[PDB]
Amino acid sequence: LEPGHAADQEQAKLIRSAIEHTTLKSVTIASEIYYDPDPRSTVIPEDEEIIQLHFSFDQQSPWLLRLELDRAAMNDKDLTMGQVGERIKQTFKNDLFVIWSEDNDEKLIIRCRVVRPAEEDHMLKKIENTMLENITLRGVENIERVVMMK
Amino acid sequence: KGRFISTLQVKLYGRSSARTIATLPYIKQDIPIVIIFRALGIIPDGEILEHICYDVNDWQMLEMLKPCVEDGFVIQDRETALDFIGRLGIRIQYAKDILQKEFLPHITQLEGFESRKAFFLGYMINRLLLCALDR
Amino acid sequence: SLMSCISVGTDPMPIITFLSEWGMEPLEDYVPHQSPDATRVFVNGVWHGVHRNPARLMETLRTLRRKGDINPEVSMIRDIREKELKIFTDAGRVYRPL
Amino acid sequence: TTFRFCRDCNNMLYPREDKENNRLLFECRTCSYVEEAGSPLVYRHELITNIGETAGVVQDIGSDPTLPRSDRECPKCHSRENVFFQSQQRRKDTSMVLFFVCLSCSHIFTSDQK
Amino acid sequence: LPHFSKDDYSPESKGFVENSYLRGLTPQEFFFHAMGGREGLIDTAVKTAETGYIQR
Amino acid sequence: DGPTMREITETIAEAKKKVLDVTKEAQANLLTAKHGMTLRESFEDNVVRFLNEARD
Amino acid sequence: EGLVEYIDAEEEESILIAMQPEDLEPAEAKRIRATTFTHCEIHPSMILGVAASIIPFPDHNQSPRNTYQSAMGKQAMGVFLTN
Amino acid sequence: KPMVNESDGVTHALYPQEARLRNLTYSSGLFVDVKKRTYEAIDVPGRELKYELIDSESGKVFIGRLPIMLRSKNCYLSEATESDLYKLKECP
Amino acid sequence: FNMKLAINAKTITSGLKYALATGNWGEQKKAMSSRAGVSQVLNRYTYSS
Amino acid sequence: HNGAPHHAIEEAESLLQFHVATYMDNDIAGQPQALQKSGRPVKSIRARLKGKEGRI
RNA sequence: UCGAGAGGA
DNA sequence: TGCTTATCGGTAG
DNA sequence: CTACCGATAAGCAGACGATCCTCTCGA
Repeated sequence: LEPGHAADQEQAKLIRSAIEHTTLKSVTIASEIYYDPDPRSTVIPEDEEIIQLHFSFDQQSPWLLRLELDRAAMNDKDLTMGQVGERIKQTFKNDLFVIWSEDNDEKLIIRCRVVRPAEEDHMLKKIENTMLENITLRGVENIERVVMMK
Repeated sequence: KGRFISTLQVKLYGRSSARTIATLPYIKQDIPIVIIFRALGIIPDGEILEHICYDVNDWQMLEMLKPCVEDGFVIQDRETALDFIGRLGIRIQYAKDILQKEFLPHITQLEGFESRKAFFLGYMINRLLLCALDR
Repeated sequence: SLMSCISVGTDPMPIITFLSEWGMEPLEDYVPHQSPDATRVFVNGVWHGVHRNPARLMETLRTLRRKGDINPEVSMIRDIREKELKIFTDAGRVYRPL
Repeated sequence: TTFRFCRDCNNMLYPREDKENNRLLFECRTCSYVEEAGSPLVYRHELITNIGETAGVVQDIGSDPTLPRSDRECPKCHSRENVFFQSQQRRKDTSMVLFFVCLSCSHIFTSDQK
Repeated sequence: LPHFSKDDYSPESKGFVENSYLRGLTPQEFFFHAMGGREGLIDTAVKTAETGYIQR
Repeated sequence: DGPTMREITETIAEAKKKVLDVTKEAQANLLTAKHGMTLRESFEDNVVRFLNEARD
Repeated sequence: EGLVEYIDAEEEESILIAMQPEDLEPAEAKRIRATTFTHCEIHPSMILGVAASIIPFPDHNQSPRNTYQSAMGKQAMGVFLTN
Repeated sequence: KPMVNESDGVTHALYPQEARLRNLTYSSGLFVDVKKRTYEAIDVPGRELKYELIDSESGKVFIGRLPIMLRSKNCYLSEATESDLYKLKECP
Repeated sequence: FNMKLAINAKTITSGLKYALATGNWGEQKKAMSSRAGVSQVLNRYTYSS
Repeated sequence: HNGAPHHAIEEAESLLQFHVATYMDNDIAGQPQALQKSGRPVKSIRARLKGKEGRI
């Protein structure tokens, strides 16, 4: 620990989460690929309130990537929908359009679309594995099971 | 007993999303399973999948089975399914002889038993995917 | 061990005939969609046929050894959780009496 | 989640998009066959699984004596004669939650409280 | 063991010896004990070969 | 000694119920779920602890 | 007659054996202690081999002590044959 | 039955104690009923096709000796009882 | 037949003699299937041994 | 010395290159082995003073 | 003498 | 536990 | 834009593995 903190329980919990290596593979329940061409009209009845809220780059894609999330997995390892949404957004921004559900919601999902002005289906699958088994979320790599000690 | 240390190590490749799927004697190369089923006279992809996926209700198997079809989609008819070298001289006859004797020595080693040999191969891939799903 | 004994190997053909005489669909003309709870019957780790209700099949086959028609050396298992039935007349198996 | 195949040639279908009408249509490569999409969903991964935890349950379940038996009662039939088994999903992480199957009713009920 | 039922997570079915050496081990305990013994001599015969190579 | 043998018997008897209540806890999904390690890994650890707790 | 059966290691997977035919039968100091037993064990001493059966009370001894004895019993004097 | 013939003499009735003492191989003789047939075809290159179709040797021809197991089905000891086993210099 | 069979019977009797006395389930060539724990000599110290 | 048949000398020279090399090392390479009939190899100089119970 | 096996603290 | 050898993609000429 | 300078992977065999001591059995 930081020398300043002799034996602080909550300071140790702050470190363990800031060092533990985690990824989208460790939180996502299922990775789904749906077809939806209209950006302002989604087939999913759950993905309805979220749509009008986010609307307030150039040419969208008709290929939607939906990612179901575990309410307990994000809770047990300290995660929010806002921090994940920007973590995917920072790795692309101008390359892809990232939409994410509210943290309060009963169902936690991520809506991802391509932005390149159609043979995208087979190309999207390669992007799926990069999001789960390549993009880092917390701490430093190689790191695994971290534990506090008395 | 016939000794013959004949073994068909059916191997499932890919651990992200490159789920391609077997070794055959006397060939120094791995052969995709879809070509093997087409070389046995089973050309339609649906019939091939009926040999593996017994319960056409469960989708999980078919998802892993989806890429091991396109990998050998160039090969379709039995004429093009048997021509794969194996060795060079002239061969379709060399690989034809392998399927009757060398391939699957148990059950029978005569000739007209393609359906019996393909079902054993169909079950082997089934057992390989059963442990891939951790069932 | 004291009780343990090794298998000498009996001919599989006589048993193959009894199995066909009680219900056995040929592997050359098998139906996957038509047959729901397909019990895959294996002879020495080799697929031969399929039977609909193995409950009465196993009941008939289990007493066939006890009578003496089939050698008690030959083994037979019924895996209800995987819908399979393996029968072994192979040479080298260790068996103990109970 | 289910997949369909061409009637003429029983071969694998490839999804094609109508760039004009804006709708999904599954096409064929062996032949020129086409068909309108039944569901917008194309591919599913499912990392965390709950499936196959109650797998391989033939009505001849009472014949297997290896399985342990329980004195619990069903919610609808209230049957006392029951059999059980642990999570059939043979994974490293999976819990030790019991699954009770009845011999004379064919109903299945969990021991889960979460 | 075939004497135990399926998915039996009890200590007695997973190698626990309740009996004293004076009391006498039951056949169930004695076989699991034999496993704990057999593994012991294997750990001897193997690790002793690596040691002779380590010292040299 | 006579009462000592019975006292040793009751030590293993309470331990069996101690394991039984943890076994019943895991059957109802509700469990400690200790950090890093698996739920099953967490169970075995607490079970073997009770087993040797009575032994020593 | 169908009174006894020969069970292979593979066949042992689908059966349940009752060790004690007295204890494991109705409902219900010496050593410590579903009813669907397909088979019955002849005698628990039958799990031992040759030299192992010559060991007196092997259950009361430590397993490596009997394992040491198992091979040691082979190097004994006595009479092997009368001819 | 195991019998080994010696130099300038009849085929000796080889017994288990005899082989153990004389330092000889306890082998039993094997004889097969061979059928020699010829089997000709009066033909020229094309045509060709069929034969249409065309020796009793000595009384069962020798092929070799197999070492026979003690107390086996084809051994003297399988029939022998305790009373006569002592006269054979064999332990019961 | 029979005249050639005399030399052939010797290769068969000695073929069985070689394997059963040495311990190797292969040809007299050596190093081919050299499994020596096959033709092990019978122990005679104790009856139980 | 005599009527040199060009590609018949190399077929014998390779045998001398083999004989001199197997004398020093008969362990030896990727594919050749060399033996002294009856079926058992020759003990080379490399194998004579080789590690563990061999000269050194 | 070479090579193979068995056994010992 | 090493070594060996092509393929690759990149800065500057 | 091409030629060059080094980057990571493809392909890929090597030789070692307790110390001493007892005895038989061949070919």
